[PDB]
This record gives sequence, C-alpha cells and structure tokens, in this order.
Amino acid sequence: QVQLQESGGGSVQAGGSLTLSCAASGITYCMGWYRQVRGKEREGVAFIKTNDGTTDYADSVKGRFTISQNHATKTVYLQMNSLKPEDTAAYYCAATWRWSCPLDPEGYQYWGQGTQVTVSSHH
Amino acid sequence: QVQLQESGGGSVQAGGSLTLSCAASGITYCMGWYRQVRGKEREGVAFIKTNDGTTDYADSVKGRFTISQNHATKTVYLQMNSLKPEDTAAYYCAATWRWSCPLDPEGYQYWGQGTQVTVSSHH
Amino acid sequence: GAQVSSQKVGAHENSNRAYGGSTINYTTINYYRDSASNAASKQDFSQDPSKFTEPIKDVLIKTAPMLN
Amino acid sequence: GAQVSSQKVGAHENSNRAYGGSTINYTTINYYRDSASNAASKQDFSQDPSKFTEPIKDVLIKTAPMLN
Amino acid sequence: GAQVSSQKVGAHENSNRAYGGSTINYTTINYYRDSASNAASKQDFSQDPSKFTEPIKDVLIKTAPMLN
Amino acid sequence: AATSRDALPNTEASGPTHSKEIPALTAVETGATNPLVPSDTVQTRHVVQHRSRSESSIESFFARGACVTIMTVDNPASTTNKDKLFAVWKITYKDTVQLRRKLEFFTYSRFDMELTFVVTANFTETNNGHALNQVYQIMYVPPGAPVPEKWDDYTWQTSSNPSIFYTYGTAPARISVPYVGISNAYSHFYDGFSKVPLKDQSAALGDSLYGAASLNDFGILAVRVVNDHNPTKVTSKIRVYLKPKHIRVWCPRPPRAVAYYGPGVDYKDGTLTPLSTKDLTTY
Amino acid sequence: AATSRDALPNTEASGPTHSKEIPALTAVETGATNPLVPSDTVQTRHVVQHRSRSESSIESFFARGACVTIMTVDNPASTTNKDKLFAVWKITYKDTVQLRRKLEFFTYSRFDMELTFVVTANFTETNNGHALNQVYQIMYVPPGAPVPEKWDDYTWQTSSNPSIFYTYGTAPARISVPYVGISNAYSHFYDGFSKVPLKDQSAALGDSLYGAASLNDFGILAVRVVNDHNPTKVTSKIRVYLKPKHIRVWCPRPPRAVAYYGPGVDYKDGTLTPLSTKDLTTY
Amino acid sequence: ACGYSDRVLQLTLGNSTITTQEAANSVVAYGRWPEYLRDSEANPVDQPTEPDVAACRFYTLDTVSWTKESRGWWWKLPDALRDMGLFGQNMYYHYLGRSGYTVHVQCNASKFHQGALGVFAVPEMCLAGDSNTTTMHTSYQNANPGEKGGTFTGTFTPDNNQTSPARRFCPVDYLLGNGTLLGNAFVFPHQIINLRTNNCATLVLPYVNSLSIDSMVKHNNWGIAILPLAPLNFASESSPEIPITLTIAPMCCEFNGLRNITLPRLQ
Amino acid sequence: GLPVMNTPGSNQYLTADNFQSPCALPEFDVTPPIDIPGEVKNMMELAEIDTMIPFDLSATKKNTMEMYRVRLSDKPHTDDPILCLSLSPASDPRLSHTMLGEILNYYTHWAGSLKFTFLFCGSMMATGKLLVSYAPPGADPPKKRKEAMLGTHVIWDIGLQSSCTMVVPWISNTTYRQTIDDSFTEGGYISVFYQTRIVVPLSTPREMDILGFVSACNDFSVRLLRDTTHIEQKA
Amino acid sequence: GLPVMNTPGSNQYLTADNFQSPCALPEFDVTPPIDIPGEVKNMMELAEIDTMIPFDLSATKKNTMEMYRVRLSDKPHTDDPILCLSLSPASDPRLSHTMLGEILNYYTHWAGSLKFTFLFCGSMMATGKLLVSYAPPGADPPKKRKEAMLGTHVIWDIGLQSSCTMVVPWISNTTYRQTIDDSFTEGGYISVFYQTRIVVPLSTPREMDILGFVSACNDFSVRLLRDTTHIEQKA
Amino acid sequence: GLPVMNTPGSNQYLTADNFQSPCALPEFDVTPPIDIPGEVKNMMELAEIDTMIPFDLSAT
Ligand SMILES: CCCCCCCCCCCCCCCC(=O)O
Ligand SMILES: CCCCCCCCCCCCCCCC(=O)O
Repeated sequence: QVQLQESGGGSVQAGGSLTLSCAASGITYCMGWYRQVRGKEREGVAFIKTNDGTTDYADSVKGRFTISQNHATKTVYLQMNSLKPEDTAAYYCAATWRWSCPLDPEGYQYWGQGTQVTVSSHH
Repeated sequence: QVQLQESGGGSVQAGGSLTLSCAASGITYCMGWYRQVRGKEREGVAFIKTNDGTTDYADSVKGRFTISQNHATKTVYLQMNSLKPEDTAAYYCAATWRWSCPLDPEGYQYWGQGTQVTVSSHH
Repeated sequence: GAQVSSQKVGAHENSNRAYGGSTINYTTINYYRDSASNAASKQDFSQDPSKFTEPIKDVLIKTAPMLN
Repeated sequence: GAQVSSQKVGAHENSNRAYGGSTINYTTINYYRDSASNAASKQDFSQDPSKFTEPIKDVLIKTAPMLN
Repeated sequence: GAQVSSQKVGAHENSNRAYGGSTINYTTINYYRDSASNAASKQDFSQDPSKFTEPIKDVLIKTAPMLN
Repeated sequence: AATSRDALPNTEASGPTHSKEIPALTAVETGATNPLVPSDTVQTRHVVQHRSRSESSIESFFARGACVTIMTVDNPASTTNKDKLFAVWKITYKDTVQLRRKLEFFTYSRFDMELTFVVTANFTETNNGHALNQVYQIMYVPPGAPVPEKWDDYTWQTSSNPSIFYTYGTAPARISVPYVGISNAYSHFYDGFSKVPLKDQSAALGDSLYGAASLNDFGILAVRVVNDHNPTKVTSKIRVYLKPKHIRVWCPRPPRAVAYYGPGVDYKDGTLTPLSTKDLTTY
Repeated sequence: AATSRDALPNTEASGPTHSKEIPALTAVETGATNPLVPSDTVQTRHVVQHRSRSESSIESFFARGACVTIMTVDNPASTTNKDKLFAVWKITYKDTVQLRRKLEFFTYSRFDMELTFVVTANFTETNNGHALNQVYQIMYVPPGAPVPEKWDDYTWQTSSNPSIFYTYGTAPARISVPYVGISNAYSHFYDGFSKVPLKDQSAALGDSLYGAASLNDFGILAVRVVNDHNPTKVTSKIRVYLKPKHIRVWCPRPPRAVAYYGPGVDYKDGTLTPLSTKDLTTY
Repeated sequence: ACGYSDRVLQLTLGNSTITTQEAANSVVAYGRWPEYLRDSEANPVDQPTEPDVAACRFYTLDTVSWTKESRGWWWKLPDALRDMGLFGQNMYYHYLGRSGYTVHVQCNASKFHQGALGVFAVPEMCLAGDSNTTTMHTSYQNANPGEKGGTFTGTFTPDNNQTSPARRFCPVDYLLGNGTLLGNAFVFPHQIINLRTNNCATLVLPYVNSLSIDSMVKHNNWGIAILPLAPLNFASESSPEIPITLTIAPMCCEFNGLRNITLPRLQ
Repeated sequence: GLPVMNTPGSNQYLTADNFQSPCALPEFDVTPPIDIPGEVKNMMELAEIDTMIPFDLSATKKNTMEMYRVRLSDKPHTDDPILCLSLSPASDPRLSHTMLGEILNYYTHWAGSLKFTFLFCGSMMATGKLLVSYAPPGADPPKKRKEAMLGTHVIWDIGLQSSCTMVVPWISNTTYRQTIDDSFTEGGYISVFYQTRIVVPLSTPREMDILGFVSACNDFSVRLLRDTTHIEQKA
Repeated sequence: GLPVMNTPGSNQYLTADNFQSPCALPEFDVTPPIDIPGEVKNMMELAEIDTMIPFDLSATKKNTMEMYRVRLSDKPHTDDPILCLSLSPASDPRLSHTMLGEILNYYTHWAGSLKFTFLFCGSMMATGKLLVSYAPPGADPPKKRKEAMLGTHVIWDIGLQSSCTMVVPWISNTTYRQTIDDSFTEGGYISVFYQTRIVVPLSTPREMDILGFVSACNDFSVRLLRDTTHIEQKA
Repeated sequence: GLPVMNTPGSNQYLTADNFQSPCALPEFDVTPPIDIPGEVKNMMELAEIDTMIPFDLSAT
C-alpha cells in the first residue's frame, strides 16, 4: 500500500526546463507501474514500467519529456524541457500494479497530493 | 545491553597517581572490548580485550597507564601514574563487541556518564 | 499396506548418492475408510484430443486432400 | 519405502554396544508428491578444482617447466 | 532402519505373558542427519579402575609384600 | 565418487632433494594455478588426514534461511479515514543485502525455494483495547494476475492462487516452490536489454532499462488481515525467510565489494572505499 | 565387554586363615591403592551381588540440563527515551556454579551440546495495558561475526547465522550442537598465556591474561523481541539450559572446595574456610 | 624433441590464421570447448544455419594504444563483432543465436619494456552506471560501443546533468566496473601478458548463459576486460607506447529464426 | 494426515529427559578425537582412589594442614581413643570433604564396601601396634579399647610396610543407605586404639603423625543423582 | 488416533533446519536443466584459485590500482623488508579482501595449507633473487633477512619462469584457527627479502612491480558457517 | 505416546495443498458413474480445437 509524494515543482519561465520528483512509500515500485498524469483536471503524460524498459508518452507531449526510475531511492522523476505556457498544469503521479491500463484515469488505485507547476509567460 | 559507570575519579596534584573504576551492567564483558577514551572532547587512551590478553595504549600515554579486567566484579579500571597537568581531562569508558575498531570514537555503541579528573598544578 | 510411488525429479541435488540420481519415491498410507477421504494421486492419464479435433466419420490423413 | 542412510559419527558415546561404534543410520520417508518438497540430502559429491585451477589446453606436470 | 534394544526390567508387572517376564525391548529411530542430534544411548561400558588404582610399573599381587 | 564427507588427500612423507624437477617454479601467465601440496617446498611427515569439506558443499553454504522482506499491514478502526493497509511485495531476494551477496558468487543457478513466514503483531493506540487472535492471508499473485485493489475484493477468493492462511501465534507458515525459472537457471546478472532500440521508431518506444528482464519476475505477494475492522488499531509485520535447497551454480564471480545501491550492479559515490590503511612493512 | 548395567563382582565365601599371605599390608608410598575386597579382612559369605553402576556412568552423571544464563530483554513504548533492550551473552557454562563444578572433576572433554530456552514474560508498568503473544529471536553470532548494534539492524537478517524464532507460550525451544571445539577436547582449565611477552617489544604489547584462550571462545547469543514497540512495556527473561550428551572426559581433579570468584581458578578472601568444627575424639 | 614449445602456437579457422612465438599456451575456459547445440538441450524447432567458416574466422577489431596513463579497456560479445562480415549479417538476420569465441589478444613490446596486462573474460560482464540519481539507466548506444570498445576510469565521476544525462558506463578500474575487487577477478578465465614472458593471450570461451539459445542483439554473453596490472615503463622515457590488438573468432555458431533485417539505432 | 492424539506431557520440558532434537550446524566437520591418556567412564573409579581424611577438625586445626595430622605419642598404655568417627561418608564433616565424600553428595543412596588405609609417619626406629576398629550401629559408641575390640577390627603392626588396611564390609539393614544424617540408615563407628603403645629409643622425636586415606571397594555403588550442597552462588 | 506427545522444540523455527514441507505449485512442470559449462560443488574450489593480494594499503595507495603494486628497485644490498604480512587470512586487511579471504569470512575455523605465488613484473633484462619467507608465530616479528632466513622460506630466482611459489604448510597448535585476530590461534609472519638485489643494465627502468596471488592447497578446509562483515545495509 | 515434535507449518491452511481428511458422510452410497460421451482429461485438448479469432476490434 504505497504512498506517493509530488515534490520538486514550481514556477519557471517559458522555454526553460524543470524537473519533478515523485518519491514513494514501501515497498514502492512493488505496486508497480508509475505514471505522470497532468492536466488541471485529468490527462496523462508519461507512463512507465517498474520492470524492463518500458517507456511511452502522451502524443501531445511526445519528444520533450522523460520518466525515469530510481529503484534505490524509490523515486520516479519527470524531466520537462522546452516548456511552454500550455504546460502550466496540475501535476501528479500514479500507480497500479495491473501491468496494463495506462489509458484510463479512473483505473488507478494510488494517488499523491500534487504540485502546481507554472510556465510563466515572461517571453 | 550493558550499562557503564565511571567511578573513582577526582582532584589530585601533579606527579601523583589516581585510579579509576568502571563497573558495568549485565552480562558485562559480554558486549566485550572495554576501553578508556579521555579527552575533554574525544581521544583514546587504553583499549582492552575481554578475552585473552590483550593490551594496547595510546602512543601519547604509553608506559604510564594500565587497563585491567575484573570479570568477577564486572569492573574495568585505569591506573594513572606520574600525572601531569595535561592529564586533567574528561574520562570515560567504552565498549563494542566488534573485536576490532579501537581507533574510532564513533565506532562505539556503549558509553557511560563520566568523571572529571583534575591534575592540580600544586608543584 | 503402504503405497510407494515415484516422483518426477526437478532440481537434482548434487547427489546420486541419495537424492537426485537414484529414483526418489514417496510413501502413502490411507487413514480413513472412505474413498472420498483419500488424497489426490495426481498420477493421471492423458489422451488423444481426437474426440474434439477429428470428430469425423471417415479417417483423416494429413497429407491428402480434405475434401475429395 | 524408507530411505535409511549413514551418519558421520562425531563424538562417540562411550558406546559400541549401541551408539558410537556400530554404524549409526537414519531413516527418511518422503511425505509429499513433489521433489521440491523433499528434504535436503546433503550427501553431495566433490570434484577436482581443475575447471578453474588448470584451465589449460595442454597437460600440466607439476615438476617440469611451465613454459617450455 | 530401526534400533531395537533391551531394557533392564525393574518392577516386574505380575506378567510374563507380556511384560515383566519375556524380555522387554524398545525401538529407536534416528530422525536427523547429524550425530549430534542423536539420542543418548546410555548403553555405555565400564572399565577397570587400574589406570588410577594401580598406576604402578610392576605388577601388584594383593597377597604379597608391597615393598620387597 | 568423491563425496562431501570424505577425508582430504593424505600428506605423504618427503625427504631431501636435488633433482631436475621444479615444483616451485611456475608462470601465472598460463592462467593455470600451480598445484603445490605440502610435500613440495618443505619436507613433510606422513599424515593420515582427517578433515573433510562437508560443510563447504554448495548445499551447505546456502543451508540457512535468509530474511528477504518485511511487509506491513494493520487492522484499523471501522471509523478511520484511511483504508485498511494491505501489503504487496515484488518477489525478490535483492531487497536486502546478505542473501543477495551470497547468491552473487555465481553467475547462474537452480534451486527449489522454501519459504517461511514469522508474523508478529502489536497494538498502536494508547487505548486498553482488545483484539482477538488475528488471522493472516498470504497470497501469491503470479505475473499478470489479479492483484488486489482493496483488502476485500473478489481477488482474494483465490480459486487458483496458492495462498496461506496463518493463525497468529502458531508454528510459522511454510511452503515450498520448485524451480520456476523461465530459463534453465535463474540469472543473477543479465548483460542486456529487454528491448532493442530501432531505427524507424522513436527513442521512447525502444528505450529499456539495462540489466533487467522477465527472468527475475515471478510475481508478488499480497498480505492482509482477514479479520474485519476492530475497535483498536492493530498493526502487523510479515517477515519472509527464504532458503535455497537442492542447489546448483555456474561460473564464479568475486563478491560484492562496495555497498549496494539499487537492483542493478550500480554503485553510489562515497561508498567507493572498501579498504583501510595498513603499512607495507609492518605486521 | 563390561557395560554399565552389569552386576558387580560377586562376593566369594572365605573362611579361617593363617598363611604367608598379607592382604591387609600395603604401603601407600607406591602410589598404588591396595585392592581389598570383603573376603579379605573378614570372613564373608557367598553373595550373588545385584547392584550395578548404571547410573554412575559418565553419560548419566551429566544427564541433567543445567541453567547457564539469564538474558533480559524488553519491549518498551514507542515513546520511551531509552532503546529497546536486546541481550548479548558470551557463551559459557562458567557464569553460574553448579554445571561448572560438575565439569570440573575432569581436565578435558568432548560433548555435543544440547540447548534449551524456557522464556518468560511480564508487564512492568501499573497500566492495564495489552500485549499480544510475543515472538522471540535467539541469534548465534560466532566469533568475529556481525554482532547486532540495534534491535533492528541488518544483522538479524541472518543469511548465515543459525537463529531460533520462539513463539511465547509453546513447548520450549531446542537445538543441538556437536563438538565445536578447536582442539580434540575442550579445556576446562588452561595453564598458560595466549601471548608470550617478548624482549624487543614492550610490556604492554606482550601482556596477556593467565588462564584464558580461544579454546573457550565459541561466540555469543543475541536475543530480542521481534515484535515492535507496544503501548505497554513488556520485559522478558531468557533462560538457557545446557545439557552435555554423548560425553567423554580425561584425567580427574578434586572438586572446587571454596566459593567461586571469576572465570579463573582464583579465590576471594573470607571464603577460604570450607570446613567446620568437629572433635577428633567424638562421634 | 621436434621443437614443440608452449610459446610457439598456430591457430586456424576458416580463412584466417594466427601464429605466435611468445605465448603462455592457451586457456580453454571452464574446461569446455565449443560445440553445436545438442538435440538434447535444444530449444527452438526450426532448421539451424551453421555458417561455419563464413562466420567462423578471425576478425581484427580496431587497435588501441597503451601508454602510462591508461586505465583500461572493455569489450562485449557478441557486440564488438556486430559489424564483422557474415557473422555480422546473419546475426541481424535472426532472433536467436549461440556462439563461442577465441579471443587472441596480441600485444608485443621488447626485452626492454616491462609491465603486465590482465586479459580477463567475464561471462556476463555487467558494468555499472554513471549516476547516483537514476540506477540501471545506461542507454543501449553506450552499452554497445562495438569495436571501438569502452574504457575504464581511475576515479568515480557522478553525472549531475538531470536535464539530459549521459547514460553511459563509468567503470572504475579497481572495481572491475562492477563493484568487486579486481584482485579477485582471477577466477574468470584469464591470461596475463607480462611483457617479459609472452607477447599475446588466448582464451577460448564456450557459450555460457542460462539459456540454450538466445537473442544476440539483445543479449551479450562474454565480456572482455583488459586492465593494466603493472604499469608500462620504458628505459628512461617519459612517454612510452605500444599498441594492443584483439582478434576474437567465433566458433560453433548457429542461428535460428530467419526474419527481416534488424536496423538498430546505434547513436 | 495421520490421526494423532495428544497425551498429558506434551509441551513439558524435562531437565532430565532424552529426546532427539534438530541441529544448529548441519554438516559441521567434527574434529576427530585423539587418544588422550587417562579416560574415565564411571564416577566409581574416582572413588576407589584413596583420599586423605581430614580428621581433626578442632577449632584451631581446621582449614589448615593440621586437620590431616592425627598425632600420636609415646605415652604409657591407655584404652582411650586416638580417633572416633561416624560411618556417614556423605555427611560427616570428617568424611564429607573427601573425594569419596564428594562423589556421594551428588547421589541419594550409597552402598557397598569402603576401605580406610592408615599410613604411619614416624621414624624408622619407632614401633607399635594399633587397633583400628569398626562396629555396626545401634548401640553404645565405644570409648574404650575393650569395646571396640568386640567388633570388626584389624590389629595393626608398625613396620617396614608402613601402611595397613581395615575393610569395613557392607553390613546394613537396607540395600542402600541415606547419604545423610539419618538414624534408620545409620552407618556405625570407626575407632583407632593403641594395642601396646608407641615405643622409641633415645634421640628420637616423641611425637609423629598419621595420615588417613578413604576409598571404596569394587562393590561400591550409588543411585539417584541430586545436587550437592558444597558450593553456593549468592547474588 | 495414534498416541503422541509433544517435546520441547515444537513450534520453533530454526533458520538452519531441514524439514520437508508442503508444496505451493503441485505438479509444476520443472524445466529440465542443461549442462552449462563450469559448475561448482564446493567453496574450496573458488579458494584454490590464485588471488591478487592488495598488499600496500598506505594512506595514498589504498583503494586504487597502486595497492597491488609492491615496487622494487635497483638499490644496493640491504636486509630490510620488502613486505611484511600476517598469516591472518581471514582478518588481515591485506588478506581479508582476497577471494580466499572472502570465503573464510563466512566461516569460523579455517585449516590447511595456503600458497602464495609471486609474479615478477620487470623487464627481460632485469634479474635478481629474493627470499620470501614464513616463520611460525610466538616470537619476534623478523625485520632483518637474517631472521626470516631462519625459518620456512623459498629462495627465488628471477628468470624465464617469471613466477615462484612458497608453500606455507600447516603448522599450528590447534586443528583449526580462528578466522579472527586472536593470539592463541595466531598465524605467523610472511616476509620477502632481497637475496642479492635487482640488477639492470643501461637504458632500463630502475623500478618495476610485483603482483601477489594467494590461494589454498588441496588440504584446505573450513567449518562453522557464519555471516560476514564486509557489507552492511544501513537504514 | 510416540515422541513427536512440531515443525513450522503446523496449523497452516494451504489452498493448494493435498492432505487426507475425515469424512462427513461415512458409507454414503456413491452412485456409480455412467460412460457419458466426451470426456476431457487435460486443458490442452480444449486448446487444440480451432477458435475464431475476433480480429478487427475497431471502435465500431
Ligand atoms: C505461496 C508463495 C508461492 C511463491 C512462488 C514462487 C515465486 C518465485 C520466486 C523465485 C525467486 C528466485 C530469484 C532468482 C532470480 C534470478 O536470478 O533470475
Ligand atoms: C543456536 C545456538 C548455537 C550454539 C552454538 C554452540 C556454541 C558453543 C558453546 C560450547 C560450550 C562448551 C564449553 C567448553 C569450554 C572449554 O572447556 O574449553
């Protein structure tokens, strides 16, 4: 019964890059399949398998984000680059062991508290 | 889980000799390796093995001190002779079963309360 | 009246001077009067899937034309 | 179908009229159907450390010159 | 591979039609691989106290003069 | 023919020598380790040797049961805001250190796993509350099988999942599992990648983590408290002890020198100093 | 040929005598103890003797299990300032008296040790607090092995240390250990020093304690309470009962006369009076 | 008698032949010599192509330089030979394949040079990552450097760029790159080119894995790690240099599962 | 599996039991034992070795060498005792502290024959005859030679053979006596008396010593092991 | 059914036991194992493979390549040591970190013969003779060739055969020594000394290195498995 | 009676075990089974029967 925490999130300008950390309780990756689902409301971004590889990204963000696994610390990150005002969203992290279901927000069992990221239109 | 006690410590003049007692709880020597680490802060003097011999002394004090084992009473002593003003320090006693580590103050697990010894410059 | 049967050895212990090698057998003794009460042998058979695969009246030869 | 095996006697009891002396053996009966479930025999072999010590193609004679 | 041994009967039950009379024996089966693990037989020997009593080089005859 | 409990080679009496034989001379360039016994460099007496390598046999070396994981669960009040914590754990030896390091001296292996479960319990709140003897369920969910979502969902009905109902305070639970390896031997190390990055694809779609595979994937254990909510919160820990039995291994490697960091062969900085100070010319 | 349960030598009928034979005369200067049976100094009837020395056999004499040590542990509240007390004990019979004195009649021995652990428990605070049945771990740390530092450190993972998980309230824990002696026999006494003081060294570096050695070093036992912190402090005592089985001994010595003092052969003053007052000419 | 010396040797496979006059014989790993998969231990079902000579021939990978300040070198198999003639081709053309080798590390100097090179053969030589932030994250492009090979280092350097990491191996020599003690590496089949003695090395390594036949592109069997045991010193010259060359030849190679060509992103 | 039923005695730890138990160090290489000289097999061996009886336990002489020195003199003839003793091997302060005494103290019942052996320790030019005796119990403890003379005794002459031996044969109501001070199973009385006196010439010490050595005879046996009282761990 | 009684030891989990237990996956098809090359059977095999001793563990050279390089030079003759060592395979920092060292650290008692093998790593035109030695313990640690020369040693000539081997035979009081730093079971002293010196001609490096390789001889055995100290999981 | 000792695993219910157990209806007359046509023995039989693959799983 893992417990997520959204850390390393804040304000930045447009064009830059920011990193997001997602440490977890346990017996972390044991619930498996960590995710990154943004949106002010609900919308995926990154998905990842605790084992093997096994990346995949939302078509809308494809080629600018990356989700990584630090099994030792038990933290899952999210490197967001070339930010643009439309990236100012409510970031969260998720998990479900079910080795599938990455295309449904309500398919999950675990959720953290969140961290608001702001891509300030400076330029 | 031994418990140390620093007794038989006090003021004396320069040149003389004083004895220090270190009784312990238990199941005493069972945690093994008793020590004598002086310094106002932290610095060794005598080290000793509950079994066999097995003496060794700090180069700075070598040839004027002796640490002994009274397995019956469960007390470890410290005969300090030919005292000199630089001997006025905060005396303590230690233990760790780990048959080694006598050259690291933070390698220990057991510590007593202490006894201030004063080599008063009378002469 | 015991029932000694064989086991299909899996991970053979670096032995043939007791384990692994020489056939390993197990004993089984029934303690109750009812067949229901008996343990599950597991030494069950296996048959040809033909009563499903070839439910056909005529005989099938896998090299000749099915419909002739 | 029991498995009686020998033991390497250590401290021989002042006996040879039962213990110590006359070979001491132990019985072993398997109670489960699976090999996994079996006890660890411990009567394992031992081999020559040559597949490590002398991984050489030619034969080594410990009295002659290594490199000739 | 059991070990059946005899017992030194003490209070003989008014029987010889089972107990007391006819030699009473007990069974013993080793369940562990180690000799340490074995039970204590108790069927130990007994020796002559001479390696203490007569530690003398020459032979002692209890009827003749000790010092001759 | 040679077993574990056999006596080692008997030392033979050797005397003075002056010959064209050169035992002492080798050349480790050959990779071959010179085999020199006592009766070579020195004159030795005849010794009927008695020492045996019995306890050093593969089976014997791993003959102890190690602590692989600690799983926490509880039984909170029916009035609590949080959900009844049930544990889920990915089956692996790696999580700790000891058992792992021992399994590291070799490149491969086969071994029937035997499991032990020494469960413990305790209260948590400062209330003189009561709790009846608790019942525990240990559920083996193989890869890709229904992993529970709640402490009380259809999953635990386990029509096909091998589970273990442990009644607190009794002789610890135990089960045996043979070689479930997908291979011929379980790979403790794996040089590679589960995927191969391709060219007419994208870096995202062909990215994989180095060192891992399905080889070391066997499933997870799900543990709960079968008893319902009780007026007093009672936490519980599940210790799993694994012991390899009937074991074989292939190709040695040197033991783990520095402190572990992750399930990979990786190492953290600051822990790169395994040794200590000691003079070259001092005993 | 002669066993323990055999009947002692039968008394033979002896009558009047007047001969050149002198049974009654000896001279204890020979060291030899004169062997005189009943039919010597007095006329005895024929007696078919029945008494056997069965119960006096080496094995039988040590056939009881003695109390070697008492180890204290507890389970204090999660809020306490002090640490959860776990016990560590140096493995030895000497700590008490009885078992030791019995082992003192001989100079040497070999015996497979069998251990027993009768654990007990109780609460300590004046609180009607609750405690679930506690689990206990007995851990054998051989010489120079990781001795625990806390009640919860990597050490207890014991991938190689033979431990015992005892569940309070059940038939006491037991293990058997064969002759682990470094010698051929365990030396109950040892005239010597582990080190030899040298001349081109210093009195400090070659000083050793008389009577001790590695012979009597086997390791220590570490006991704890596997259950976590509980709202009520529950102390516990671990009694270890050792029983020598399959035993042999060499060369007798007289039993310990005066009260013990230390692990050495040493004696304290004031306890040097073993006997009492009794007249020479009074029965 | 007729001059059969342990230093004088001739290796031949297919259309390639290696000769040496300063050898320390040859090392047949674990006592096993290459052979084809036994019908007993067989796995897949299809017909196996045994290229033999076509693939069973000595291939000289690129040559590196050995100076004083060299920390080490590392090669993977079947990686390095992924760009080698037919063996290279057939490889990409299949899903499963097993192959043995005959690493012939050459490295000569003079009677006036000194030092030692430890040529080790670690089955499943798994090296460590470069960052303390993301474990097991080294990318494939750096994991399979190919014939140019990877190099060891004398100090651990953590990667601090979390924006776009390096994703490469950072192997510190005294830890074999895997965190064990190099001094214990003398357990894996090996030979020491101690200049004075011989001038080459030879280690025939049979197919080892947990599987009977496995994927080549994906999985690497044997790891060739060459680290300097003794430093290269020459005369009274501050910068001495001699080259090191390796020529590993596959043996008893076969392939199963003919599919379309694999084109892996290498950079 | 197998239908079993628990009987009273399950879960009880007997200190004197004998049951197999699992092993802590499987396959531990047991070091073969050598053949060390002098191996015992029974306590009764330690018992059949003469032991110096610390007779005189007077206020002054106790716990010092003088407790083993029964001093004789050249005084004129008298029927008065040289030494008196209780055949209470396991309980008499005089006999309870000897090897034989110490063995019995771990048992409840002792039975068989005992054997006292006296050694004359006076000059070569000194002579004499003594009457060491043993009378069964249940009557007047003899205080005059005349009475001890009425029992089982061995008249001893002092000479070249310095030591003598009187064998107290087993003559007791029960098959075994209580190792303690009990009447029903009381032992008796051992007493030494001058048969003539000690005669010495001029220039010879008029006083000397005699040592005693108690041991058992081959038919000596014991039963029912118990704890001794000769040691105690206080606090 | 069957009358049974429970004995002490019921309901106790031994970590080192050996008892049959039920199965979780009945009839699981076990994948037949292949014959993978290189199979061990005993730890003593891993031990009889030479292992490079990381000798020089000085402040600067530790934890770097330089710990295995015992550097020699062409300086004039001297009886001063090249290297000193404690025959404490399982405890000496110098020996505790070798394959042989690592195996023993899981045991309590080690016994048998060890074998050091030194490799000369200097130019072909360089020559010499060295005296590697072994003296039993319980005396002065030798610091002069003259003393090491009084013990078990192997005089070594540097030549075509670059390596040599001195066999430290088992000469110890007990049947097995403590794997730790204990005196009673202390090992000894291993020391290398110049028998002549190192001679080189012009145009040759005046300094070179020598590597060491420790291993065991066929009669090497161990007993009583325990946990090591060379690793620890903190927090 | 018989000296026995309990081992870890006593009082544990395995869902996948196989152990004899007492009977609830002693001597219940079991109705003899007939020979009904079509009897399976292994799941692999159900598997070797062709099965129509529902290929196109498009939204519509
Ligand atoms: C009721 C519990 C059933 C447990 C089922 C067994 C789970 C298999 C775990 C196997 C662990 C072996 C690890 C080897 C990994 C490797 O080296 O590849
Ligand atoms: C699980 C607990 C294992 C216990 C391992 C055994 C420890 C050995 C203790 C031996 C005590 C024998 C004392 C004899 C000492 C001597 O006389 O030299």
